[PDB]
Amino acid sequence: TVLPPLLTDDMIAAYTAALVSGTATAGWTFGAGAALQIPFAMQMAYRFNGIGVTQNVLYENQKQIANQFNKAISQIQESLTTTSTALGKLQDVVNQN
Amino acid sequence: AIPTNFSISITTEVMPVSMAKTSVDCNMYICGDSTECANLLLQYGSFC
Amino acid sequence: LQTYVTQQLIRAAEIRASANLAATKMSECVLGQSKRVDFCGKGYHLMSF
Amino acid sequence: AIPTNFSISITTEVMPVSMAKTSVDCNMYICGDSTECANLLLQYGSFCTQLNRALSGIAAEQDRNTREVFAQVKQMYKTPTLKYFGGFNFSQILPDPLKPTKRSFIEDLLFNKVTQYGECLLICAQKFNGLTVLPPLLTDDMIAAYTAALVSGTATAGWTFGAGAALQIPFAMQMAYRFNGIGVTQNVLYENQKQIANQFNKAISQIQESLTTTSTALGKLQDVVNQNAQALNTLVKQLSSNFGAISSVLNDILSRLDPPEAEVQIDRLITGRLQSLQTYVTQQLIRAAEIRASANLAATKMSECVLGQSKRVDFCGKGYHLMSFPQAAPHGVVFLHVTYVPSQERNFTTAPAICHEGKAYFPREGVFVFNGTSWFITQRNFFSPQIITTDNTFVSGNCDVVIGIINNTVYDPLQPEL
Amino acid sequence: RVVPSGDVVRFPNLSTDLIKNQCVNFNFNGLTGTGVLTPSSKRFQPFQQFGRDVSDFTDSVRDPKTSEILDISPCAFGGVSVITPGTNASSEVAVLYQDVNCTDVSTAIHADQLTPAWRIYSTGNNVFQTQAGCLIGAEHVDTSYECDIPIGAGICASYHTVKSIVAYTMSLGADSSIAYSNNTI
Ligand SMILES: *[C@@H]1O[C@H](CO)[C@@H](O[C@@H]2O[C@H](CO)[C@@H](O[C@@H]3O[C@H](CO)[C@@H](O)[C@H](O[C@H]4O[C@H](CO)[C@@H](O)[C@H](O)[C@@H]4O)[C@@H]3O)[C@H](O)[C@H]2NC(C)=O)[C@H](O)[C@H]1NC(C)=O
Ligand SMILES: *[C@@H]1O[C@H](CO)[C@@H](O[C@@H]2O[C@H](CO)[C@@H](O[C@@H]3O[C@H](CO)[C@@H](O)[C@H](O[C@H]4O[C@H](CO)[C@@H](O)[C@H](O)[C@@H]4O)[C@@H]3O)[C@H](O)[C@H]2NC(C)=O)[C@H](O)[C@H]1NC(C)=O
Ligand SMILES: *[C@@H]1O[C@H](CO)[C@@H](O[C@@H]2O[C@H](CO)[C@@H](O[C@@H]3O[C@H](CO[C@H]4O[C@H](CO)[C@@H](O)[C@H](O)[C@@H]4O)[C@@H](O)[C@H](O)[C@@H]3O)[C@H](O)[C@H]2NC(C)=O)[C@H](O)[C@H]1NC(C)=O
Ligand SMILES: *[C@@H]1O[C@H](CO)[C@@H](O[C@@H]2O[C@H](CO)[C@@H](O[C@@H]3O[C@H](CO)[C@@H](O)[C@H](O)[C@@H]3O)[C@H](O)[C@H]2NC(C)=O)[C@H](O)[C@H]1NC(C)=O
Ligand SMILES: *[C@@H]1O[C@H](CO)[C@@H](O[C@@H]2O[C@H](CO)[C@@H](O[C@@H]3O[C@H](CO)[C@@H](O)[C@H](O)[C@@H]3O)[C@H](O)[C@H]2NC(C)=O)[C@H](O)[C@H]1NC(C)=O
Ligand SMILES: *[C@@H]1O[C@H](CO)[C@@H](O[C@@H]2O[C@H](CO)[C@@H](O[C@@H]3O[C@H](CO)[C@@H](O)[C@H](O)[C@@H]3O)[C@H](O)[C@H]2NC(C)=O)[C@H](O)[C@H]1NC(C)=O
Ligand SMILES: *[C@@H]1O[C@H](CO)[C@@H](O[C@@H]2O[C@H](CO)[C@@H](O[C@@H]3O[C@H](CO)[C@@H](O)[C@H](O)[C@@H]3O)[C@H](O)[C@H]2NC(C)=O)[C@H](O)[C@H]1NC(C)=O
Ligand SMILES: *[C@@H]1O[C@H](CO)[C@@H](O[C@@H]2O[C@H](CO)[C@@H](O)[C@H](O)[C@H]2NC(C)=O)[C@H](O)[C@H]1NC(C)=O
Ligand SMILES: *[C@@H]1O[C@H](CO)[C@@H](O)[C@H](O)[C@H]1NC(C)=O
Ligand SMILES: *[C@@H]1O[C@H](CO)[C@@H](O)[C@H](O)[C@H]1NC(C)=O
Repeated sequence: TVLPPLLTDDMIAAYTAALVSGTATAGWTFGAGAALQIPFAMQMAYRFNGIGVTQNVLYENQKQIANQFNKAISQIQESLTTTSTALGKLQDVVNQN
Repeated sequence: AIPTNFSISITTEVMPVSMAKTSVDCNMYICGDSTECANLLLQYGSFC
Repeated sequence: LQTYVTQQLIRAAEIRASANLAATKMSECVLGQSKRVDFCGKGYHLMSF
Repeated sequence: AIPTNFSISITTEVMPVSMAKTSVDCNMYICGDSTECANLLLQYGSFCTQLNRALSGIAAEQDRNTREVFAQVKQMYKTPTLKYFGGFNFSQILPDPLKPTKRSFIEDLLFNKVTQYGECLLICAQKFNGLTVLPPLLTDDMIAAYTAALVSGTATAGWTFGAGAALQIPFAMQMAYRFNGIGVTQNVLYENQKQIANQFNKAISQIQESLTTTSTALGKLQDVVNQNAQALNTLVKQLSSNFGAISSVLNDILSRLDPPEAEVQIDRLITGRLQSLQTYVTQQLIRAAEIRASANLAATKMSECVLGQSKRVDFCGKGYHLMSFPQAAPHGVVFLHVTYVPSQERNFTTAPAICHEGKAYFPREGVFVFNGTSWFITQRNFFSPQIITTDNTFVSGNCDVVIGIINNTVYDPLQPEL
Repeated sequence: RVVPSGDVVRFPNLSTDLIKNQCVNFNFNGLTGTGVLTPSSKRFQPFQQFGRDVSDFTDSVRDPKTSEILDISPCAFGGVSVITPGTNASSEVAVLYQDVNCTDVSTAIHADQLTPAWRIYSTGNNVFQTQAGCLIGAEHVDTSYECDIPIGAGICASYHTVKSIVAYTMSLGADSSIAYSNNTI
């Protein structure tokens, strides 16, 4: 027989939706300690001088970046829409046991 | 060489986490409604 | 049945090493900007989900 | 939201490093003073050869694990006399030369909260079933010697203490770099020195009184002894398995019935135990692979957290890592993650951009908030409002491009020369 | 292992005498086996006759003949490891007798009840007792070095010039010392 797991997928989604929602607010003390609040662009700007880019490149090209952001997501969305070809690993573990 | 423009990729990664846990009964596997199956496995400790 | 259990047991411990990598990739890759190369995907990492 | 104040915590971590090594004789397990057992054993190959060397091979790799954790330094640094450096009281962490047991007071808790088979104790003794525990190579005071040596040399150099031959530095100055590592100006250490030393030395005793009375934080160690004793007890339990033969007594079958009858009966019995011994070997073998994989994580944490500040969050415990400390224990180690945790958040209104005379002024680092009166600059780790000049803010491009620009000015020191 | 030399057979009122501290092939009343005999101190009852381990092994006995408490022990056994500095270096070896009393091994070797034995072998008067067992064929110096050939309990074996095979306690490393101050760097 198969025992059911301890958690449901919805409870896993409850952690998943919270952290993604909590990603857009604090970032680093978000997990290191108590949460904080920052605008998303300022949080984005820390990534640039994090890798060594001045904050103007974000702040100037903000429309191009955001359009590169959302449009590539839909390209990722249609990438995992037509045919699978990627999640064979989770198919493998079901095939093994 | 110094780059001028850029591109924002979205790289994915898929990781397995949880193997499906199982369980099994002995007498519904080795015995199958028998008595002398259960009556004679007493020389084998408690394997189940 | 006996060789089933041991052969079930090895792949049990096999994915537990893989879950540790996921536990590393949940915290270190998402909750902060990583700096190590080709971890968190290719290219210079900004943000994970 | 910006935190204003902080706390300093000492988070604990316990990782096992080594499994108790075993060995099993064949004839004192399967034969039991029976000559005909050995006479029948010769038709089963020299299985005892690989049955010895498999368990001996994993016995050798146990001692491979321990020196992969500890045997890293080259100079046994001496225990310093003073145990109180800049308000920080290490005296219960180093071992006491006044009462020589070569253990800390913290370690003496650990050799108590954790508190058949052949074993030697100095008198050796062995049981009937031909199985015993070999003692480990590195004895505990020797391990405690490496334990005391590294923590002592930790409070003196750190980096060259991890880069080979160590150096000498004042301990408060080495603290201030770690604040500078996470983006805190070093005065903040210097201007809060007694409060930090209070928060340090209280938090040890708060931890010290925590683990003293209750337990089960150490549960990751005692299970290891609890699981393999059950594995040993498993093999010992199997002796009463008759395997379809007459009984689990060889001497009755030697005495009651004929040898042509017995040498299919004890043959059925010998193949019972021999197959049973293989199952113990394999589970013992695969478990040794897991703890060794866990040991490689432990050896990685020894060099990436103790011998140097790390930066990966939620590694070395939660919070911003400051400094690590090892503690010896049976079959494992205990780490002490002295970490930084901020506090006292407030609300402030941002300023991404500053419009002064049609130009775009962006900070070299930090951000800009309105405290209520004017605009100031501070770092993200700590609320330190400062003055807005060209010393911390470059110019690039004109005004009126970006979103959220503020009409304010910039101080320049060129002005009072007139 | 050690050859069982001796036989004790007793019955209450054929009978033999009481051998102690020797691996004998005892036979009490419905109790057989080999082992080493020695007196016990276990608190019996008037109906107790023989004790057991928590395992399936009888460990103590009450005399059928004279009603005296004796505890039985297994005879002697264990493994053998061979120490060598290399055939290129020299040609002499030493052995470890694993987890066994060096008081008894020295006894059994002079009476020659050890299996297996060899043609050309002697003691060499270097019997040291480690925690890991009995070492024969190496001299105990009191110096310290790095661990070439580990045996156990911090004791390691090596081959220095004195040339012979020596056993000692490990050198943990050089005992350096460095000052502390609040100005010095
Ligand atoms: C670095 O690369 C980026 C790529 O994202 C680039 O940003 C692009 O700049 C060009 C400048 O011409 C933009 O192109 C135009 O943008 C307008 C805005 O609405 C569009 O409407 C235009 O569409 C016309 O042309 C299309 C292609 O022929 C037609 O399909 C369409 O029907 C219209 O006729 C035109 O595309 C472009 O939009 C941006 N990219 C994004 C994502 O906004 C950037 O300039 C590069 N950097 C440098 C220094 O060159
Ligand atoms: C650094 O920290 C250490 C602690 O880690 C600290 O040393 C402690 O000092 C106190 C006293 O100065 C010690 O307390 C005494 O210890 C002895 C033996 O351990 C006990 O017998 C004493 O009990 C008597 O006093 C009690 C209190 O009145 C009575 O209730 C009792 O009935 C007894 O009469 C007393 O507990 C303590 O043991 C040490 N700890 C250690 C680990 O040595 C040190 O002072 C600190 N130094 C600095 C510079 O910060
Ligand atoms: C936002 O930042 C503002 C920065 O100016 C804050 O205003 C300052 O608040 C501090 C409070 O610590 C005041 O500092 C004190 O001032 C007194 C009096 O100074 C006056 O007197 C001296 C001597 O006669 C004179 O020389 C000066 O010119 C002053 O006129 C000092 O004696 C104290 O030592 C102490 O420094 C500042 O005065 C005050 N500045 C202004 C311009 O008001 C403000 O509080 C911040 N707001 C928030 C919500 O954080
Ligand atoms: C090997 O077996 C022998 C027994 O034949 C053990 O020798 C015994 O060793 C103990 C101490 O280790 C001796 O006990 C001492 O006795 C004196 C007086 O008898 C007493 O004053 C002391 O306080 C202590 O109790 C004992 O006498 C001695 N017996 C003999 C016959 O030598 C030896 O320890 C065993 N070694 C191992 C490694 O097992
Ligand atoms: C940052 O946070 C620390 C931690 O809370 C603050 O230090 C603590 O401040 C409180 C009061 O604000 C002090 O409590 C007082 O203690 C004295 C002596 O016991 C007592 O007489 C008073 O009645 C009161 O209980 C506490 O001692 C102090 N702790 C230390 C280690 O100094 C600190 O004030 C905060 N600083 C800022 C700038 O926010
Ligand atoms: C922050 O300060 C800047 C400059 O001090 C302000 O921008 C100014 O906005 C006024 C709109 O009232 C512009 O005035 C216009 O000028 C043209 C020039 O011929 C005139 O024809 C129009 O009738 C109108 O008066 C002015 O050019 C502009 N200056 C700059 C340098 O951009 C800005 O409004 C201030 N921010 C806020 C929130 O008020
Ligand atoms: C089974 O029978 C034997 C005799 O066949 C008993 O052995 C006898 O044991 C007693 C007490 O242990 C011995 O008595 C002693 O004798 C000496 C000298 O005669 C005397 O001075 C003492 O005061 C003491 O009474 C007796 O000699 C001994 N006989 C032999 C032949 O050894 C044995 O006790 C019987 N079993 C049981 C459980 O009673
Ligand atoms: C730097 O100073 C330290 C101490 O201030 C020196 O350490 C001592 O060196 C002398 C020999 O130079 C030794 O005899 C002492 O035992 C050392 N002190 C301790 C506590 O061990 C160090 O040698 C100096 N180094 C240089 C290059 O000047
Ligand atoms: C900050 O503002 C939020 C609402 O925007 C409020 O709920 C919170 O209590 C405030 N906290 C501080 C420290 O001002
Ligand atoms: C033995 O060691 C010597 C040096 O002591 C070396 O020259 C020689 O090549 C070695 N020979 C073998 C067979 O190992």
